[PDB]
Amino acid sequence: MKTLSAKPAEVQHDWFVVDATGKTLGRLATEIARRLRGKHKTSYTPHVDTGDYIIVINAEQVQVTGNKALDKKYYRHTEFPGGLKETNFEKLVAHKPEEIFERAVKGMLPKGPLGYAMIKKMKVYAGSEHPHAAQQPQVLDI
Amino acid sequence: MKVQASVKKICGSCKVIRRNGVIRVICSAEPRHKQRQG
Amino acid sequence: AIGLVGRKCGMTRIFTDAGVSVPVTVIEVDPNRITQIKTLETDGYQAVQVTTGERRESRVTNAQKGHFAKAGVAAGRLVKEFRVTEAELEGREVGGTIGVDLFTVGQIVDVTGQSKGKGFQGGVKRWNFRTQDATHGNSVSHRVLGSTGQNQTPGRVFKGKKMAGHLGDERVTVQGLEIVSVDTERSVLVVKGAIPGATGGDVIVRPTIKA
RNA sequence: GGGAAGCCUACCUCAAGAUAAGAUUUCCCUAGGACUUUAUGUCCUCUAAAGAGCCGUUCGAGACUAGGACGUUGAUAGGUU
RNA sequence: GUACUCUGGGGAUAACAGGCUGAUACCGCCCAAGAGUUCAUAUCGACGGCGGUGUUUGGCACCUCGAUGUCGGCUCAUCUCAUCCUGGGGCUGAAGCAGGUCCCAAGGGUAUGGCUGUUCGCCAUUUAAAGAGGUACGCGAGCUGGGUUUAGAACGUCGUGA
RNA sequence: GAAAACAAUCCAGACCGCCAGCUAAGGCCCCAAAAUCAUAGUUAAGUGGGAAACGAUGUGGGAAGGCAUAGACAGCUAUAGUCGAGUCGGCCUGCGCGGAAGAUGUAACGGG
Ligand SMILES: CN(C)[C@@H]1C(=O)C(C(N)=O)=C(O)[C@@]2(O)C(=O)C3=C(O)c4c(O)c(NC(=O)CN5CCCC5)cc(F)c4C[C@H]3C[C@@H]12
Ligand SMILES: CN(C)[C@@H]1C(=O)C(C(N)=O)=C(O)[C@@]2(O)C(=O)C3=C(O)c4c(O)c(NC(=O)CN5CCCC5)cc(F)c4C[C@H]3C[C@@H]12
Ligand SMILES: [Mg+2]
Ligand SMILES: [Mg+2]
Ligand SMILES: [Mg+2]
Ligand SMILES: [Mg+2]
Ligand SMILES: [Mg+2]
Ligand SMILES: [Mg+2]
Ligand SMILES: [Mg+2]
Ligand SMILES: [Mg+2]
Ligand SMILES: [Mg+2]
Ligand SMILES: [Mg+2]
Ligand SMILES: [Mg+2]
Ligand SMILES: [Mg+2]
Ligand SMILES: [Mg+2]
Ligand SMILES: [Mg+2]
Ligand SMILES: [Mg+2]
Ligand SMILES: [Mg+2]
Ligand SMILES: [Mg+2]
Ligand SMILES: [Mg+2]
Ligand SMILES: [Mg+2]
Ligand SMILES: [Mg+2]
Ligand SMILES: [Mg+2]
Ligand SMILES: [Mg+2]
Ligand SMILES: [Mg+2]
Ligand SMILES: [Mg+2]
Ligand SMILES: [Zn+2]
Repeated sequence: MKTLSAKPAEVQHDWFVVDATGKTLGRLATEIARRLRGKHKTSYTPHVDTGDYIIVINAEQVQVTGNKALDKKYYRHTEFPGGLKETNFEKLVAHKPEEIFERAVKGMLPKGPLGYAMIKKMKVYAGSEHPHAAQQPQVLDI
Repeated sequence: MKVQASVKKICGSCKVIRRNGVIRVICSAEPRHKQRQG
Repeated sequence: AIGLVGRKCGMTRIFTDAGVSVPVTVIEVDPNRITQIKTLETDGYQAVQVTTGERRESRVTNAQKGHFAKAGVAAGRLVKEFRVTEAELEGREVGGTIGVDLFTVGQIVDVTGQSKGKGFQGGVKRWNFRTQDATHGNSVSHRVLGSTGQNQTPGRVFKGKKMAGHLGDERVTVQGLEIVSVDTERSVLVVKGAIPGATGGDVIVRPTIKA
């Protein structure tokens, strides 16, 4: 009919690079999730992926407020009896910052095949260097 | 140390202090006056 | 650490002057030939690759033939790596040999092997479960598992429950063994105690890491 | 700053279906025509290597599988000494 | 009268287990007259007061009566900490050796026999210790069937008798 | 439609069709439609997002008192001496803190 949905073949995916130094995790993750889902484009379609690629550098410099550095705890469960594993943000940001960003953005993306497709477009690196110079990403601040 | 919800000064050598959000009483004279809680 | 690859040859005894009988296992060692050296630059970790034994030409594929020819050593029946540090790599080069003199009498070592396979086994043998009454009205329940869980709470069987299954035929390491003899002429190591596996099996001897 | 049989490492085993499917060494394949819906396109003619499996003699491997050794350039099994 | 029993029905309505509640039960706190040779608060603590748990005896009848079949033992377990041993600490009416009380800590470990069907309980002898609880008072399409609750028979008692 | 799920709660009473508009309860950072809206304050406990008697120099705002630079309070010297301005002890009131131990798995904002 007259309201047309975006065709996946016709979608273009740009590449942006973001520095995470001295930024709040949640308020950065909201913008990251928005851009990954594609809400910023006027051709937004709920059943199609129209987002852009987002590279995150300096991930270990991400900050939290209050006492959350010591008090925010991350959990997982091995399906063995009594197998609950428990850690802290201070240790997790030192060990696997990519896990920090992955959890933060997964919590905000939809839960399904399309959400799994969208999350693959986020690239997270601890250092200030990334291996995608061939894609010529543009600087984006959010 | 006495751990108890109600903590008060016992004598003039007792002092009330706060440490990391915990209320304690420290006595210079009588060690048995040392208290923590509440 | 750098170690040796050998074959289990059997058990025997050694008599001391006082007359004490020391049980021992014999490990025959064909001297190990170095095939490749791995480094941080090329592989990201430091290891030494060795081969031992012999293999007839018809059983060596072309790829392995080229791999052996690059190091200029004869093909063996197996290839194994030892993780090493910077110091150990010194004096080691492709084409070199590790014989038997790497060890000394009285040194504590660890021995790794492949255990004998017992096939499919039950709880009594695999997990040391206790049997039920043989008499006093027991019908058909002597070596059975018994109860395997609770009631509707939790309503399932917890994962990792001990049950009947395959037993043996696994990698096993024994620590705290002592070198009783280092026969260079015969190229054998005689170690105190028992080691995993059957006669004719491949075994790995390494310096102990708990010392 | 100190600080516990407690936590993360440390010892043993498994582990890239880790779909994020990783790394290293070595080896193999280097031919022609027709057609159209112009494409890692479909057909024929010619070639099929490095290897893997089937099959056999078997095992200290094994429910069946899987796994290990060997098949005349041989000691894999039986016999014989 | 029926336990020699039978049919139509009900979870509209009891016994087991689950559910709501927490009078009762267990545990933790507030006040401090007193006991502590003098000193309330080392150890206790009168008369009174406020909470927590869902571990007891109970209340209600919400699920199951075209069926949710078990008291104890055996076998195999998993979890909580209000911690029995082991580990780290404060106070002491802590000389030392040993104790008392409180805080942190759940990694591992945490008896065999005599008697009764016993769960318990008393007893003998060990151990560093022989912890308290939840899981349909864990576990009977995994085992047993001693207690208990069909049909036989006997005693005491009750009834004229069944 | 809202309260995550949720006969008995809040809004609202479905004749049928529309890829049109305005509102109710409830909401506007993302899952997920709408303010990363504007001006003043409070909270530091993730309180918000379970909670009692009672305990406390947590932090704000009020109406009153004793003392005091002819020298107040706290420290030091043997009621006095040098320091050189605020200092003491109560009554209300907003928001916060301890009291706070359980059994498959974080499990007391639906999640981030
Ligand atoms: C079903 N809906 C309405 C709620 C809902 O939706 C949610 C949810 N998570 O969704 C739920 O919490 C609820 O269902 C629930 O069950 C609640 C409570 O327990 C409870 C409570 O117990 C007491 N305190 C007392 O009653 C003390 N007694 C009274 C006098 C002395 C003894 C006070 C109190 F405000 C509550 C709140 C309710 C809320 C309710
Ligand atoms: C946010 N989430 C966790 C809930 C949620 O989602 C909802 C909702 N409607 O959705 C809410 O009700 C809640 O936020 C909430 O606030 C509740 C309570 O009040 C409350 C309660 O008060 C008392 N008991 C007493 O208070 C009095 N006792 C007497 C002695 C001491 C205390 C007992 C009790 F179990 C509760 C339940 C909570 C539930 C909570
Ligand atoms: Mg076997
Ligand atoms: Mg038999
Ligand atoms: Mg039978
Ligand atoms: Mg039998
Ligand atoms: Mg013979
Ligand atoms: Mg009937
Ligand atoms: Mg009913
Ligand atoms: Mg009942
Ligand atoms: Mg029920
Ligand atoms: Mg009850
Ligand atoms: Mg009624
Ligand atoms: Mg039925
Ligand atoms: Mg039961
Ligand atoms: Mg059963
Ligand atoms: Mg019987
Ligand atoms: Mg009769
Ligand atoms: Mg509700
Ligand atoms: Mg709610
Ligand atoms: Mg709904
Ligand atoms: Mg109408
Ligand atoms: Mg409008
Ligand atoms: Mg939106
Ligand atoms: Mg809260
Ligand atoms: Mg409430
Ligand atoms: Zn005092």
